[PDB]
Amino acid sequence: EKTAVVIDLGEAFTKCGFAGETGPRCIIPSVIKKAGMPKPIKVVQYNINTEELYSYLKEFIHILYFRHLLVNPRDRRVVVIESVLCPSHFRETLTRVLFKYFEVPSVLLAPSHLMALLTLGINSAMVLDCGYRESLVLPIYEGIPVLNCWGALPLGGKALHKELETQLLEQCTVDTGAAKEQSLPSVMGSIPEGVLEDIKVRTCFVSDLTRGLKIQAAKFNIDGNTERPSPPPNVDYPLDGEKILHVLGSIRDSVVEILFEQDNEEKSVATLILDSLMQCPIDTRKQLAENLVIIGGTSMLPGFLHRLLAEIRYLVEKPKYKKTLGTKTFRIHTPPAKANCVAWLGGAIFGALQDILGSRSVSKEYYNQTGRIPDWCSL
Amino acid sequence: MELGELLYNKSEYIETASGNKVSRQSVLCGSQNIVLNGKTIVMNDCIIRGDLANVRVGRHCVVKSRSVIRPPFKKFSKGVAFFPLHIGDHVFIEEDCVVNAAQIGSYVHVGKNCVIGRRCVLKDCCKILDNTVLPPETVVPPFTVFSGCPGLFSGELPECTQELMIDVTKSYYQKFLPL
Amino acid sequence: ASLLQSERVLYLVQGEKKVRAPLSQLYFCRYCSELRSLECVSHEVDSHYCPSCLENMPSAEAKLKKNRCANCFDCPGCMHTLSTRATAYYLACGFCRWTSRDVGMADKSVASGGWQEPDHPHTQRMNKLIEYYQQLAQ
Amino acid sequence: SVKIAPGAVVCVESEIRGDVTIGPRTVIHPKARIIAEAGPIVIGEGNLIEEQALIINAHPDNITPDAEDSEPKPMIIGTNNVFEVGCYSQAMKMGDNNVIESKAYVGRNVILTSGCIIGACCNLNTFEVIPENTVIYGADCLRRVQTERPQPQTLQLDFLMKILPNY
Ligand SMILES: Nc1ncnc2c1ncn2[C@@H]1O[C@H](COP(=O)(O)OP(=O)(O)O)[C@@H](O)[C@H]1O
Ligand SMILES: [Zn+2]
Ligand SMILES: [Zn+2]
Repeated sequence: EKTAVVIDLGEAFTKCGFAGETGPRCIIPSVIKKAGMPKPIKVVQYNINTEELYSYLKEFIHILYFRHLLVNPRDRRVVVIESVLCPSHFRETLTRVLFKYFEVPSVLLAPSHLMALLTLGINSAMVLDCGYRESLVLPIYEGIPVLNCWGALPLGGKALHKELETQLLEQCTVDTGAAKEQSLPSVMGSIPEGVLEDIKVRTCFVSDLTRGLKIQAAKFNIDGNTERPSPPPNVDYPLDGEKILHVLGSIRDSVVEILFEQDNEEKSVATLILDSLMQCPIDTRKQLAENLVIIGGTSMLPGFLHRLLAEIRYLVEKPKYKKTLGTKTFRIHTPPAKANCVAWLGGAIFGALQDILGSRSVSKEYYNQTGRIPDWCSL
Repeated sequence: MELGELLYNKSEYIETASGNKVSRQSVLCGSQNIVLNGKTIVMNDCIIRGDLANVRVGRHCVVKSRSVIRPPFKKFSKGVAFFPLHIGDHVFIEEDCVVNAAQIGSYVHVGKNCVIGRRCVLKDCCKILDNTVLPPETVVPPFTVFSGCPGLFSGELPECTQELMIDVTKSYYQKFLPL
Repeated sequence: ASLLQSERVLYLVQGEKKVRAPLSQLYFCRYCSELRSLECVSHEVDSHYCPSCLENMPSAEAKLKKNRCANCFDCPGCMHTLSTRATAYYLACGFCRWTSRDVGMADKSVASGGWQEPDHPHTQRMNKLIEYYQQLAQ
Repeated sequence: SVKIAPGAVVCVESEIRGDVTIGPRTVIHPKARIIAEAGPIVIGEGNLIEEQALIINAHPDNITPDAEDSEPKPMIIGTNNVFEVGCYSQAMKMGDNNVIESKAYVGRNVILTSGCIIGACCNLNTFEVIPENTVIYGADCLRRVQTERPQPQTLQLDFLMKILPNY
């Protein structure tokens, strides 16, 4: 047998490499540069025609299997990591591309949350997945994902990128280099997603709960006269060479707060753990609480893990969660690989198990016969 | 334009000798060391300096206007000297292009206003796109396209370059006639 | 190919999937009678090579070395092939003036042999987990 | 109006205009475009110029304000300075030990220091003094990086003394 390849198709970035390795070999933006198109189209797009999606995935998988990885597709197996409740037609297409065009031996559709649990070694743990599109949580108890007690909110990368763009356009101060030393607002109508992502990573950080709670009430201005903490210094960011955008200190520590803002509904990235944990079985409560896992690149943002764990323990004392989750000890697990590449590492650890892989995985001979991929929906 | 090469009428003033046509406008300071064995074209306002050179060019070589081919200086501890470059067979240097390259391979299409760095080797059957910067001491494999300010692998070329490029340079030469 | 606009007049392929492609890109199948596209045809892997120091490596050596050249290096700041400069060797880029001295990697006495990448921090924990799951899978 | 200096291997075939002031050990390559429109072109020793290099002192043509009384704006250039292929330059004051790359458009009022390099095919029209020993790379973005040590180019210049004769 040969070392099975691991792919993990995401909206922002795709993880690729081989099984039984310390981390992924290639990690790249999930896009393709088609002739005529100035900006490259995104390879994973939900709610489009199958033929157009088929062509994009055919183009992308080709780049992964030749330019990034150097190996024959037909020779060795595949371990496709994809999140639970991934759209039906997308997963059906992705398999149909691998089985028909590339003619792979067998694909294994592992849920990202159960794979993240294997990397630690613990059999039972709560898993939060703060991705690009949606920040999803799914309790895993001793190998069994509990779909009953699922939770998701659109407070990921996409929702954060959009919030940054909005704030920058309000307090817009750019030095074009054409008598634009004076503050010039909205010279460009929209900012490209590639720039916004680079600003987010380098400039913006996650504030402490004490400082963050003041920032929330400050921008609200709820019958108070200038009750904001002192912001960090303003950082100057180059746009397309000559144009120098002066990023305000307030924007850096306020953009993140949309994730941890209550917004009346009581629906934050913090609340989603406690909302799910309260809905879980009474016996499983204390085991899941003690074993928390924080995967996804959105949680890589500096000082996110401290704010989350703090915001949890504050929301615990709130009267809604005070009865059930009152006297619970919330402890976070530190996975071996980085927060972005926890999902991938599980699939590699699973891919190294040649004996179990072949049995669990769906063979091409079965797919060609039936034409029915197994899912958590009815058969 | 749609596969077919288009007409280009040259003026009376041009040095036509043994097939090799060289525009009189285009200075080539150092005529001794530079050598053009085949039926080469050098368009107006182009430079081929003899700064301790040995500039050998192809059978059907083409260099469009405002374009420079200068040899690079090798930073050697023994002795600092200008390395003699060798342009390959059927080489197409595009307009306004800068070339400080040592050993340019055969059957290559160098793009418009693209700066190739010092001591840069190019292997046969490659293509550099327009508005691109190849840094000093870089190599580009066959059936490749290098682009961007970094100057890195963009993709692969069509399989039939060796056969196709012959038609292009020979057609341009044949189509390029006096008025 | 590009100078003359080959991407204008296109030829059609017969089969399941119909595609409009230039004749320059397409391939003729001699075994039968039907020209097929780069898309339609299946791709294989023959040989691996480094784009800087053109050295044909075997398939077995690539798997051990993780599809990389030992001698050649690419700069991290910008993406370009680095060059060894002496004073006793330091690694420097031509495009950007990023050096190996900047990050604080010590100069090596031997040219190529000395340079190395540090071992992965969670490599020991990795093998222990594989062997546990391997026994458990068995 | 020419102040030719001995030791400097300025080639006669290169084009020169206006009230020039030539340096001690400068080496000008052929088809190097130097003009002294308003004020003089002051050249430091070892300031070699390669290929196309548009060095003009035409601030009266650029703006034409009819201000600053006389406004000579004398073009001061430093020592050991490499002007590469196709690089446009127009700097009233320019420091020593700086190497602009090929096809580099330098601004109308940009002051260069030591150990500083402009990116190849990169244009900078905006007026802004360059920090001490920092390099710019790429056209798409500037992406400024501070160098460890300044780079000298003396050996190159010294060897041209031997070549230029009989050319
Ligand atoms: N190392 C990092 N540091 C900070 N932010 C990151 C990092 N890596 C990714 N991100 C951000 O977090 C997001 C993570 O998305 P990712 O988990 O890769 O995608 P998906 O959820 O589709 O699998 C990216 O879109 C990016 O904005
Ligand atoms: Zn190599
Ligand atoms: Zn670099």
